[PDB]
Amino acid sequence: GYGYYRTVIFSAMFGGYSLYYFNRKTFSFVMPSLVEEIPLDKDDLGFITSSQSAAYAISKFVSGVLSDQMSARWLFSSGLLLVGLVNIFFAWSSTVPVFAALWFLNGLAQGLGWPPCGKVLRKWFEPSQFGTWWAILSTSMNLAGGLGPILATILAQSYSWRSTLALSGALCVVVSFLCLLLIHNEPADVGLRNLSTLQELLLSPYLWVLSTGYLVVFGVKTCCTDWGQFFLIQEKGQSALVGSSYMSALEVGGLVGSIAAGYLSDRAMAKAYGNPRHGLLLFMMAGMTVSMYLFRVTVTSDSPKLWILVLGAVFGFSSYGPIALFGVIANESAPPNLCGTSHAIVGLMANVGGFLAGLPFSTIAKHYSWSTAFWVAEVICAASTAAFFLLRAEEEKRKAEEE
Amino acid sequence: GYGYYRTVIFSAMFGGYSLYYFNRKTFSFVMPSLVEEIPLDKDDLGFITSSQSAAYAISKFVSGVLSDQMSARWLFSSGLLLVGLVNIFFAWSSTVPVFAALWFLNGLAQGLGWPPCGKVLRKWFEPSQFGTWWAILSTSMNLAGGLGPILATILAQSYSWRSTLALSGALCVVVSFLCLLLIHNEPADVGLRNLSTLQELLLSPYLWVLSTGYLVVFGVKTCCTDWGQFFLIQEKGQSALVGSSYMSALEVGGLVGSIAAGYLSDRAMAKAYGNPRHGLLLFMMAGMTVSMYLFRVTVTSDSPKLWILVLGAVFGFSSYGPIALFGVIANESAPPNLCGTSHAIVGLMANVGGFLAGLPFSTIAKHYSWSTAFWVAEVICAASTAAFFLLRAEEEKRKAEEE
Repeated sequence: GYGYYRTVIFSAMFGGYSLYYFNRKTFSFVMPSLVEEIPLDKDDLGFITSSQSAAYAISKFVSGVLSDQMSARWLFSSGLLLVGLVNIFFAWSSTVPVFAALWFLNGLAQGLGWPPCGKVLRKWFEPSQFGTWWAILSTSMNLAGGLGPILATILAQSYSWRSTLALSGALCVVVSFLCLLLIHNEPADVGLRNLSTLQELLLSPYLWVLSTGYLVVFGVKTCCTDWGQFFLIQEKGQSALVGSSYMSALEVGGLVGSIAAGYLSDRAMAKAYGNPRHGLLLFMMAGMTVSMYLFRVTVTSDSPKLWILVLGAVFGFSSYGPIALFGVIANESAPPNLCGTSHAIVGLMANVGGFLAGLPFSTIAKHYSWSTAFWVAEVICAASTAAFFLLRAEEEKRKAEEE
Repeated sequence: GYGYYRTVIFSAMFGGYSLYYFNRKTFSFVMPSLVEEIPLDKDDLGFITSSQSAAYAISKFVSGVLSDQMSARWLFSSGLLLVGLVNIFFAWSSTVPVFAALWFLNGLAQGLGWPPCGKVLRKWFEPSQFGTWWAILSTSMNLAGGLGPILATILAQSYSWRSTLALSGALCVVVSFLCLLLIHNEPADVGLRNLSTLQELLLSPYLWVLSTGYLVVFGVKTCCTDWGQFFLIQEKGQSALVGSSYMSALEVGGLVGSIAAGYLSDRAMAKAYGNPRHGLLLFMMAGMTVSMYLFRVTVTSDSPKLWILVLGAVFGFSSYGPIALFGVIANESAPPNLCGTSHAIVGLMANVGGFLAGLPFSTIAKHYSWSTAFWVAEVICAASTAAFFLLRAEEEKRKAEEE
C-alpha cells in the first residue's frame, strides 16, 4: 500500500527519534543515582552536558550536509546504533573524562539522527501533509522528555543506573535494527509513485532571510526560556512556584504551538502569492512580540497567576511555533537534494542565536536591568517581525507588478 | 614594475594586518586605564574577550567564503575601516554591553581582515615565494603583539585611554583608505602577467586530511600554550618564573618556527612525488612529538632552566611551524577561486581544536593527572603524526605503482 508504508515509516521514525531524545538526556535523567554512586562536581556535569551541546551543534550541520547525499535509512539507523553503543559504553565506564568522551560521541549521533527524519518526511509526505507530521515527529521529542524522568524514576526504583543505561542502549540497538528494517527512503525504493546546485542554495536570498528570522526567533526563545524565571524572581517579586509554573505553561504552550503550527500551516498549504506557510508564521511572530510586550509591561507583583500563565502559554504557542515552521520551510523551500543543507544552516543559526541569547543577554540584564534586557530582546523581535511584514508586503507589491 | 607593486602591496598588507592585530587586542592592552576609569568585573572582561573570540571564530569562515567571490582589496580595507570605526565607537562608549557589542563587531572585522591577505599573496607571489611572505605577513601579528603593550604603556603615560583608542581607530581609518589605494588584487588589474567546483573542494580527501592534521596540531598548540605553566607549577615543582619564561621561549620559538617554516618550505618548493611542503611539515610534527615526550618525561624539579627553555623553543618551532604550513597549503592546494574556502575550513578546525584542547584537557588534567593529560595529547599527536608518515609512505608507494 501507500498509506500503510507511510504510517509504518512514521511509527518507526517516531519510536526511533523518541529513543534519540531519550538518550540525548539520559545522563540528565539518571543524575541522582550517578552522583550517589560516584561523586561528580557540578562543573563536571555542566562540562559533560556542554560537550554534548557542542557535539550536537556540530553534528546538526554535519548531519544535514551528509544526509543530503547518503541514504536516510542507514544514516538514521547507524546514528541510533551509535547512540545505543555509546549508552552501553557509558554504563560500562566509571570516570568523568570517559563519560565526557562517550557523551561527546552521543552528541555526534544525536545530531546524526534528525536530518534523515527530515529527508524521509519530505520524500513520503506531500506539502499538504508535511508540516503536521513534521510537528508530530518533533513532539516525539516532547514525549521523550515527558517520559524521561518518569521512566528514569521507575528504573532507578527497580534497577540500578548501570543496568538502566545498559537497557536503554540495548533498546536503542534493537530499535536501530528495527528502523533499518522498517524505514524506507523514498516511495521509489518500493515501487510506488515517487513524489539545483549548492551555490544556488547559498546564494538564494530566501534561505538567508529565513536564516535571520530563525536567528531572531530562536534567540527570543532562548532568552525567555532561560531567563523568565530570573525575570520573575528578581525584579517582579513573583515566587519560585510562579516561575516554575511559568516555564511549565510555556512548555505546554510550546507543545500546542508546534502541533498547531504544523496543522494550521498544512491547512494554509491546502487552501492555497508567496509561500502559504507565512500567514501563520508572521502572525505568530507578531503574537510572540505582543506576548513579550504584555509580559514585560503588565506583569507586576500584584498580577494574577492565571494571567502570567496565559502569557507563558501565548509565548510558548508563538515561539516554538515559528521555530517548527522555520524547520518546515527550511526542509521544504530547498530542493530535495539540498534540503538537509538548508535545515543544517538553520541549525547553525540556532547555535548562533543560542550563544547570542545566553550570555550577552545575562550581561545586559546584569548591567542595566532585567526589564531593559527583555526590552532589548523585544526591540530585536519587534524590529525583525515588522521587517518581515514589510518584506511580505513588498513581495505582494512585486507580484502585483508582475501581473 | 612587478617587484615594485609586489613590495608596495606587501608593505600595505603588513601595515594593515599589523593594525588589525593591534586592534584585535587593544582592549587587552589598555585594560589597566579602562579598569581604573570604570570598574569592570573579571567575568565581564572575559565575556568581552569571549565575544570577540566567538565573532572572530565565525568571521574566519564567513570571511573566507566571502573573500572567494568578492574583491580582496575592498574587503580588507572595509574590514580595517570597520575596525577603526569600532575602536572610535569604543572610545566614545562607557558601558559594558556596548563594549561587548562593539567588540563583537570588532571580532567580525578582525575575521574579515586576513583571507584577503591570503588571496592577494596567492595572486601576487609564486609558490616558490608564497610561504615565506605568508610567514612574514603572519608575523606582522607577532610584531603587533610585541609593540602592543609598549605603545599602550607609552600612550597611557602620555594620553588618556579614550584618546588612545580614538587615535588607534583614526589610524586604522587612514590606513584602511591607504590599503584601499595601495593594494591591488591581481597583476591583471594593472597590466602585468597574471600568474573547479566547491563540491569538488569539499569532496577532496586532501582538504579533510589537512583538516584533521590542523585539528591535531592546533589542539596540541592550544594544550601546551594554555597549560604548560600549569604543568610546571603544580606537578613538576618549577617556579612561576620558569613557567613564564617557558611561555616566552615557546613564543620566540614560534616566531622562529613560522619564519623558518615558510622559508624552508619555499626552499623545498624551489628544489622540487607529492606536495614538496610536506617534508618539512611532517618532520616538524615529529619534532613536536619528540618535544612533547622530552618535556613530559625528562623535565623534573631538578631540571636545568636552559633545558626547559630549549624544550619550549623546540616545541614552539615545531607547533607554530606546522600551523603556518597548514595555512600555506590550505591557501595553496585549493583552486584560486576556492582558496579562501579551504583556509576557512582550516580555521573552523582551529575553533574545533581550541574547544577540544581548552576544557576537556583541563578535565583530564583534573581527574587523572597533569602528566596523564599531556600524555593523552602526546598519544593523539604521535598517533596522528605516525598516521601521516604512513600516508605519505603509502602515497609514495602509489606513485611508484603508477610508474
